[PDB]
Parts: sequence; structure tokens; C-alpha cells
Amino acid sequence: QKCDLVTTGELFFRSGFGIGMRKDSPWKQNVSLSILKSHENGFMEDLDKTWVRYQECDSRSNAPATLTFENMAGVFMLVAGGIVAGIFLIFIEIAYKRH
Amino acid sequence: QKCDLVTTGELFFRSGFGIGMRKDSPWKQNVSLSILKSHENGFMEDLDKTWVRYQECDSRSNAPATLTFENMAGVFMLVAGGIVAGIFLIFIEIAYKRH
Amino acid sequence: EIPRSTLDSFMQPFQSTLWLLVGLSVHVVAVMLYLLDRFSTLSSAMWFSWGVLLNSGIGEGAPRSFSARILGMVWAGFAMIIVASYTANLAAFLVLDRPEERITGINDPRLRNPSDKFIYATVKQSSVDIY
Amino acid sequence: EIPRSTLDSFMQPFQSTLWLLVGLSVHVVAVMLYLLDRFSTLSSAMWFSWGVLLNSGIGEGAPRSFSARILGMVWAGFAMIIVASYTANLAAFLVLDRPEERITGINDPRLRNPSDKFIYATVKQSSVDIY
Amino acid sequence: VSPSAFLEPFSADVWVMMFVMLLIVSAVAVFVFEYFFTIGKAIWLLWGLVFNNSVPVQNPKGTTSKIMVSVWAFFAVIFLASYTANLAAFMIQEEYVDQVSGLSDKKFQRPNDFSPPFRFGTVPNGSTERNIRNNYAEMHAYMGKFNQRGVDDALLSLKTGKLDAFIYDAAVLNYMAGRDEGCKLVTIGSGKVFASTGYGIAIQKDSGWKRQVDLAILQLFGDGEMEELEALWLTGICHNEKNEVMSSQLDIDNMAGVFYMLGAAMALSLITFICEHLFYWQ
Amino acid sequence: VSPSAFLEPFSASVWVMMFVMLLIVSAIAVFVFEYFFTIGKAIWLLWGLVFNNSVPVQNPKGTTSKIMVSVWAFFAVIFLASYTANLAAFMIQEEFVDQVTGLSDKKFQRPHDYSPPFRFGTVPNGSTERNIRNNYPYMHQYMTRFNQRGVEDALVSLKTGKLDAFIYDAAVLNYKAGRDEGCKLVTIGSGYIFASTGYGIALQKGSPWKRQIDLALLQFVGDGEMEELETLWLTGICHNEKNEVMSSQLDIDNMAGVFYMLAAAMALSLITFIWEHLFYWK
Ligand SMILES: *[C@@H]1O[C@H](CO)[C@@H](O[C@@H]2O[C@H](CO)[C@@H](O[C@H]3O[C@H](CO)[C@@H](O)[C@H](O)[C@@H]3O)[C@H](O)[C@H]2NC(C)=O)[C@H](O)[C@H]1NC(C)=O
Ligand SMILES: *[C@@H]1O[C@H](CO)[C@@H](O[C@@H]2O[C@H](CO)[C@@H](O[C@H]3O[C@H](CO)[C@@H](O)[C@H](O)[C@@H]3O)[C@H](O)[C@H]2NC(C)=O)[C@H](O)[C@H]1NC(C)=O
Ligand SMILES: *[C@@H]1O[C@H](CO)[C@@H](O[C@@H]2O[C@H](CO)[C@@H](O)[C@H](O)[C@H]2NC(C)=O)[C@H](O)[C@H]1NC(C)=O
Ligand SMILES: O=C(O)[C@H]1CN(CCCP(=O)(O)O)CCN1
Ligand SMILES: O=C(O)[C@H]1CN(CCCP(=O)(O)O)CCN1
Ligand SMILES: *[C@@H]1O[C@H](CO)[C@@H](O)[C@H](O)[C@H]1NC(C)=O
Repeated sequence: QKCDLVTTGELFFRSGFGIGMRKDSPWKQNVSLSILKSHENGFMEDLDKTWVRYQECDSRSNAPATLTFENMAGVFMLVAGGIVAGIFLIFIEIAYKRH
Repeated sequence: QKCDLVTTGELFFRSGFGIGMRKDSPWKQNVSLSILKSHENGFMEDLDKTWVRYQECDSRSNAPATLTFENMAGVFMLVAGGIVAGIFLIFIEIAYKRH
Repeated sequence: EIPRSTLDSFMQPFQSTLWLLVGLSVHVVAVMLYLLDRFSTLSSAMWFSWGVLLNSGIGEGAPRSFSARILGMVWAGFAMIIVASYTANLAAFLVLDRPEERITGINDPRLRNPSDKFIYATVKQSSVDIY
Repeated sequence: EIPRSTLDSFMQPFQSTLWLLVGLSVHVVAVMLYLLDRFSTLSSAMWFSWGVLLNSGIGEGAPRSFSARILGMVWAGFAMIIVASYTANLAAFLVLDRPEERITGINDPRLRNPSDKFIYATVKQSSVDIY
Repeated sequence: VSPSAFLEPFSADVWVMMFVMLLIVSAVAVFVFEYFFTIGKAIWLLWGLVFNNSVPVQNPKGTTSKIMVSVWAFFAVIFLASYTANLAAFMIQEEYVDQVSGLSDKKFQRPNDFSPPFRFGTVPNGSTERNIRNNYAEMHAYMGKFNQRGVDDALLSLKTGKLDAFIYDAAVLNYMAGRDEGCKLVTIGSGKVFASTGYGIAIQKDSGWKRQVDLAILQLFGDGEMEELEALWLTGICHNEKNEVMSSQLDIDNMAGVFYMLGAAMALSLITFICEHLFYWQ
Repeated sequence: VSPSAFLEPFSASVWVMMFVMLLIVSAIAVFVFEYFFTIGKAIWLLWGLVFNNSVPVQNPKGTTSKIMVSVWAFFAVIFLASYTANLAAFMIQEEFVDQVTGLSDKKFQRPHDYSPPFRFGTVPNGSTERNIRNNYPYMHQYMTRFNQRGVEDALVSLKTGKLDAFIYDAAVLNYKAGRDEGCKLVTIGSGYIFASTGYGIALQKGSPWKRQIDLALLQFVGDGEMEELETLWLTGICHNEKNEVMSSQLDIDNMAGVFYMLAAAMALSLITFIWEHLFYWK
């Protein structure tokens, strides 16, 4: 969803979810049978499509950290300072070029 | 000793070379005591230096495998073709000055 | 193992058809610049076309037309792109061509996984055999 | 993590003291070339030398002797030793740069050493809590 | 290699700051000239100094501004070094493409929307065939044309190009993948599975053992012996992946960006020729 | 970085082969030019084309030989690219000097012979002091000044480089180098230590437990759980491979070869000028 938070780590504690319910109540076998039936016929896949994977947006092919305005841009300013010196040297040229 | 073969990996199963003797030998205690005394006084250091650390030929810190003849030798081959163009000089006239 | 960096020829970084296609394209663009000015030289065009890509001192004149300046500047861009590409690819390949690993140790895959192409053994009836 | 190439300035490849050393070296070498013309124009030779390092095509001053000829030979060789050193240094620094990587798993020893600089938690009274 | 990869190393901001610096230095040069031939070629000279000093130039102008063009050459050489260094760094990329994200991919459900069409395979007459037939008849009918004989037959077909993707039971698939002779193949989603199921134990109908074995298996899960059990048994040392691959002989597809730019440049040259043909009376 | 790194991309093979090609192609170029003594400037031209534009020179002659000059420049750009590529790879490394092969290194015996003087110390009053005094007397006399108050004092000194090396018990220093921050400490020898002994379990003299204790310890060592306990409690931390630390600014101490070339050029130019002035009677 957010695409600025990234998951990591190999899947440790490989387990599964499950609807928990009291020991003596009788739905357990029917509940498990219905869950297995839903797994078989792709209804759980429809649920996954509906509420889990709908937007993707997965970061792939990590960028090698391109260069941007930060290190070289200020360099321009630095060489811009040199231009100031040139503005002197042309005026100094007026003192030198005349004779 | 030869610089044609190299150790690799990390040492495992740390054990100690030992002088074995029959279990009923009365020399055990004094052999062990003398061997410890030899370890302590530095005689083992002298024996190691005179029989383990010859190092008459040493190789370490492998180089990044600089270029050689064959890896661009074929490059030279191409300039040979240039010489062929030279022997075309006379026909240059027949190629151009006539046309 | 004596290290050795593989390189078949000058052709290792580049696909074979690349040189032919660039050599025909530069000739085509030189002809394009040469032809379309009169209705309002080829040798100089050829020298620019070859040398400028090859960064040679050959070529002493200047193209006659005006958009030829744009063509020359974009061709200089192409030249710097192609030279930088060759240099970077050659550097990357010469860095990433080191020989295979020299057996990590006891946990080495070639050791953990027996292979007839990589046969290893020791001295029979020794402490290492018992271990 | 956002990929970005951190870098202070173009001074990164070489210390500013080395830049000052080469800047004085070019000028003293140019002065030596001009003064050796005794038994053979300071501005011409100095501009030529200071542009050869800089690859600029400007400058028509040229030596006329054989000693200064060899000096120009080795000076061009030197200047491209500098440029090759620059490109190699910058390529190496950029290739190694941004080497930070996410945690590959709990097995990473970074987890095994707690610190304020390395904090990790979960939800209290959860399954992983009793785990 | 990305077709436009040569333009990523620099941000567009500096990519236009260099042009505006060219504009300002050209302004300086023309202001120097105003006190008194290169006015139309000053930009060309500066550009050639930027890229490569291989073009003849009418350079001698403004001996005081020749210091300026030397400074421009300094900028040009450091810029070329920076560009080569950045272009190098972008080309030690770790190999990664990925063609499949899951069985619900558009490539799966629409196999004929590609040229050549996306071919995937499975073993017929298996339980997976029953599942796909009951769940998705259309792609199963498409499969009817890509039947497979055996597991090793599927392996060889995939290696020899007779197949592109295989569909089969997950656990044996992972076991085979981790123990390939070169680990030249891959799994999917690291375990994002369609029709997920588990391998378990079979007990008599409602015996008293079921509870005890359930708690025992959950305990061994909690203690953590299992993870190292499959680490020692059904995984491989090289199971994870391989390292970066060398950049091969550059393909025209990788370098087609400059070809596209060449086409754009020749089109622009043609339209400038047309404009000159419309503006040749001055 | 190796001081002779710039000569690393020059084997004897490529050096002699390239130079002999230089001479022979100079000869072929000048004898072609004879048709269409300038022969002394063709070498200038060819060395420039190897390097770059040098100065306006008389290249254009024998329009067919311009093709030969073009292919020569093609080889020149290949050579420059190869030089860049090979130099790039040869200054990327992390180098571990292997400063010491053991306490018997000749550096230890003569600390003052190296500038700055070799400053290594040991914790006084312990068994290490007695051992070093009984084995290496003059060494102990020189250690009399390099004692450290505590273990952490010497550790901090090594962290900030107050002392060059530290002498102490092997296992405790291994343990400290394990959990040390940043892995700035290195233990050396792989067991090659003076008075190489071991930790052990003490027993009452002549106790019946000796045989069982020894057999159990050897069984534990043989099967491998001993090193498992080791890794559980000992220095598995750090244990990383020092691949490459950032190659700092290539200093004069590193690239002094260029200054040595400059000095050689100065001397050779002066010698050639002297020889030229000698030949002034013709
Ligand atoms: C779990 O699901 C079972 C589905 O098989 C279900 O068993 C079925 O239960 C119904 C009604 O409870 C039985 O239908 C009976 O309906 C009337 C009145 O109940 C009887 O007179 C009929 O004769 C008929 O038997 C099904 O026969 C029965 N089927 C089976 C195979 O047992 C369970 O009741 C469900 N249990 C829970 C807790 O959900
Ligand atoms: C191990 O080395 C020990 C070194 O001190 C040694 O101790 C001493 O050994 C000498 C002779 O080996 C004994 O001298 C005895 O010899 C005569 C034999 O006729 C005895 O009758 C006398 O009592 C005389 O003392 C020392 O007594 C003995 N010192 C002690 C404190 O025991 C051991 O004997 C050596 N043992 C072995 C098994 O090599
Ligand atoms: C090491 O043991 C010596 C004893 O041999 C201690 O020597 C003392 O050193 C202090 C200086 O700090 C002197 O003022 C005392 O006169 C010394 N006493 C003796 C009896 O020599 C020394 O303090 C001990 N150091 C450590 C760190 O344990
Ligand atoms: O429980 C079982 O019986 C096995 C069955 N196996 C089926 C193999 C796939 P197919 O039947 O050929 O489509 C997978 C592992 N579990
Ligand atoms: O068994 C023991 O007594 C200890 C002694 N320790 C001594 C450390 C050297 P120093 O004597 O302190 O200078 C090392 C670990 N074992
Ligand atoms: C199942 O497939 C095999 C080929 O693998 C074929 O020989 C057999 O006849 C098929 N049987 C059915 C029922 O499809």
C-alpha cells in the first residue's frame, strides 16, 4: 500500500492463522470442512484479490543512487565565484591593454 | 615451502598433537611435566622458529590479475590490415586520378 | 590457481553488429548533410564523420551549412555517450571477472555437495578418516 | 531508504593540498620550459602547458627544441595519469557508496547486540511476544 | 540495461544548469567581443570543449576570456569524469527481472495477449489439473495444447526452451529448485501461493492421539527445531539466488535511446532546414 | 593503494609490444609521407593521437594515410579505455598489511629501528609479565615504560591509536576483539603464540575422575558440539570479511610515482640539452 515501507527477512515461524473457538462447541469439524472447501474452489483466492493484493506497487530493481543537485550544483556556485574573479581580470585588462 | 599450493578455509576440529604411550607406562607424569616446562621456557618457540617458520617463499594478498598478451593480442591483428591499404597506394591513382 | 582476466578481443564489450550499424549510420548522416545544401565537401564530411567519433586530430575545416552545427553538436554527444559506454562496460567487466571462489571451508557448497567433476579425498586409515 | 550519491564536492578524489601542489607544478614546469629556450614568449608556453592539463584546444604556443619536446611528451602523459586517477577514484568511490542494506533476517548479529542506535520491538501480549 | 539508463545518473536540474552556464559564458564572451566572428560559433566551441576537443574551432578570442574557456575546460573534464564514473556505477546492477508475480497474473489469465503468447505448463491427469479445470476452464483449455510428460521432462523442456513456466505441487517444486545442479531456476513470491494447502499427518477417525500429536507438533513449531529441520533437509546451500551477472555485449535494445535521439535530431535538422528555406531571404 | 599501481596495467609484454609498434608505425607513416625532415614530427603527432590533441601540428598528408591515422586513433582510444578500466579495478581493495607473523617478528626485537618508534605494551604484574621477563629480557626492559593500568585502558588506547599493539592473554583478547565495536581490533597467529597452552578443568590429585573427564572432553571435541558451544558463547560477532574500505584521496605518499617521473623528465631534459649544446659546431 504505502510503498515507502519495505518488508525484509526470510519467513521464520512459518505458521497459519485460524478462527479459535471453545473446545466443547460442535461447529469445529464443519468449520474446518467449510474452510477447506473454500480453499479448494478459489473463494479464498477471491477474498485475497478483494482485500489483500489490489494495488501492488512493489519496489523492484533498486536504484544505484543517481547523482542530483547537491554535490555538483553547489560546484557551479563555486565556479560561479571564479567568474567574479574574471570580472576583475577584464577590468585589470583595461589597465594592461592600453599600453 | 613451494608457493604452488595454498591453504583455504577456516581451521576446524582444534586438537593437540601428543606423545602417546601405553597406559601403564610410569613416564607419563614426567613426560607431561617436561613438555609443559618446554612450552613455558620458550624452547618450543626456538624449535618452531628453526623448523616451522622457514617461509623461504611466501605469497599473500592476491593481485587483481593485470592484463596480458592474449586478452587484447587480437587488437594488434587489426592494424596489420592497415598495412594492406598501404600497398593500395599505386592503385589510388587508377582509382581517382583517372576518374 | 593462476588468475587470468578473460577478454576475447576488442569485440568483447560490443556486439558485432554495433560497429557496422554505427559505421553505416555515420556515413548516412554525412551524406544527408552533404547533399541537401547545394539546392538553394564529401571528403571533409567523411573526415569529420570518422575522426570525430574516433576523437582524432583529423579534420581541419568546418561544415558550410547552419544546421550542420546542430548535427555536429549532437554527433559529439553521441561520441561521448559511446566512448563512456565502452569505458564503463569494460571497467565493469574487468572488475566482475574474478575467478570462482577458492573453497569457503567445511561449509563450501562444492564440499557439502559431492560432484564427480570436483573429486576430493584424503589419506586412508588416518585420524581425519575417523573424524 | 532513498538512493542518493552523497558527495561533498569535486575535491573528494584528491586532497586540496594535492590540488595546490599540481597547480604550482604546472606553472613551475611552464616557467622551466620558457627559460630553457635560452640555447634553444612566457605567456604562450604557460597557457599551452596549463591548457594541456585541461584538454582545451586553445593555445598556439609550442616548443621548438627537442628537450622541451620530450618535456611536453611526459607532461601529456602526466596529465592523463591525473585524469585516469580521477576517473578511477570517482568510479571506485561511487561503486562502493550507499552500501547500507536492510536487515536480511533475525539471524543478523546486529539484532544480537541491543543498543539505542538499534531498536526493535513488537506489540505486547502478541503471539510473537510469547514466542 | 534500461534503454534510457544513460540519463538517470544526473538529475535534470544540473542537466539544465550546465546549459544555463553555457548561456552565461557565451554572454560573457559576446560582451567581451562587443568592445570591437565567433558570435554564431561560440556556443559550438563551448559545446565541443564540453564533450571532446576533436572539432576544429575558431577559438582565438578574448585572451583574458581564454582563462574563462580554460575554466570551462576544467568543468568539462571533471564533468566527463563524473559522467563516466556514474555510468559505470549503474552497470554493476544485480540481475533481476521477474516475469511472474502470481497465478492471477494478466499473463496467466490472458495468455494470448503476447507475441509469442505466454506459455505455461503443468502435468496432466494430476490433482492440479483437477483444481485448474474446476476453477478456470479457459486457461485449462489453453493448457490442453501444452501437456507435459514428467517432472524431469518438464525440467528439460524449461531448460531447452520448450516451456517457460511450470505449474505443480509446491513442496516438491521447492525441493527440486533448491537442489538444481546450478540453481538456474526460481520459485514464486517466496511463498505467495494459489490454492494454499498443507502437508500433514493422517490419524484414525477421532482417536485419542489426535490432541497429543497436535500439541506436540505445535510445541516443536514453538521451540524452533522445524526451521533448521527443513534447513538441513529440503533446502540447499545455493537455494537463495546467484550474484550479479556481467553486462554482455551491449544490445541495440539497451542502447536504443541514443538511436531514438538520433532520429529526433535528424527530424529537427530537417525542420530547421525547412525554416531556413522559409527564411533565406535575409 | 599500491605505490606502483600506475605501472600495474603495464606488463612487460604490453610495454615492449606497444613501444615497438610505436616505432614501426612511425617508420611506416614517415615513409608513406615521403610520397605524400617532417619525420621527426610524425612521432609527436602519433603520441598525441595516442593521448589527445597536443598542439596544432601538420597531420593532413597523403589522404589515404589519413585512414591509417584514423585506425591508429581507434587503437589509441581502445588503449585509453583499457587503461581507465584496468586502473579503476586496481585501486579498489582492502589490504591487511599482515603487520606481524608472531611475537618473534624482527620488528619487536628492534622497536627503535622504525620511525615512529614501535609502541606496544602489556599489562604488568601478571603471568604474561613473568613469561616475557624470563624469555625476552631486553624486551621486558623496553616494556617497563609501556605498562597499562587496565584492560579497558589499553583497549581504548588501541581504539584511538595510542599504542601500536597489545600483548596479553590470547583467549581474553580474542573475546574482546569479538564484541568490540566496529571490529577495529585484530588477533593474529591462528594459534601461533608463544607458550601455546590451553584452558582446562582442575581435579584433586590422583582422583578417579581423570579418565572419565578426559574421555568426555575428547568425545565432545571429536563430534563437534565443542565448537557449537564455542560459537554460542564465543566471538561469532564480527567475523566479517574486510572487502573494501573507502579508498581515500590518493595522496602523494601513494602516487609519488608521478613526481618521480617529473624528476626523471627534468634530469633527462637537462642531459639532452647538454648533449645538444655539445653538438653546436655543425
Ligand atoms: C455439520 O454439517 C452436517 C452436514 O452433513 C450436518 O449433518 C446433517 O444435519 C442435518 C440436520 O441437522 C441432517 O438432516 C436431517 O434433517 C431432519 C431433521 O434434522 C431429519 O429428520 C432428516 O432425516 C435428516 O437426517 C443431515 O442428515 C445431516 N447429514 C449428515 C451427513 O450428518 C450437521 O448437523 C452439521 N453440524 C453442525 C454442528 O453444524
Ligand atoms: C620424575 O622426575 C622427578 C624429578 O625430580 C623424579 O623425582 C626424583 O627422582 C630421583 C631419581 O629419579 C629420586 O631419587 C631417589 O632415587 C633412589 C633410587 O635408588 C631412591 O631410593 C631415593 O629415595 C632417592 O630419593 C628422588 O627421590 C625423586 N624426588 C621425589 C620428590 O620424588 C621422579 O623420580 C621421576 N619419576 C619418574 C617416574 O620418572
Ligand atoms: C604491581 O605490583 C607492584 C609490586 O611489585 C606494585 O608496585 C607499587 O607501585 C607503586 C606505583 O604505582 C609504588 O608507589 C609502590 O611503592 C610499589 N610497591 C611495591 C611493593 O613495589 C604496583 O602497584 C602493582 N600495579 C598494579 C597495576 O597492580
Ligand atoms: O498427498 C498426496 O497424495 C501428494 C500428492 N501429490 C500430488 C502431485 C501433483 P499431481 O497429483 O500429479 O497433480 C502432491 C503431494 N501430496
Ligand atoms: O587461570 C587464570 O588464572 C586466568 C589468568 N588470566 C591471566 C591473564 C594474563 P595476566 O596474568 O592477568 O597478566 C588469564 C585467564 N585465566
Ligand atoms: C494421462 O497422461 C498420460 C501421459 O502422461 C497418458 O498416457 C494417459 O493416457 C493419460 N490418462 C488420462 C485419463 O488422461
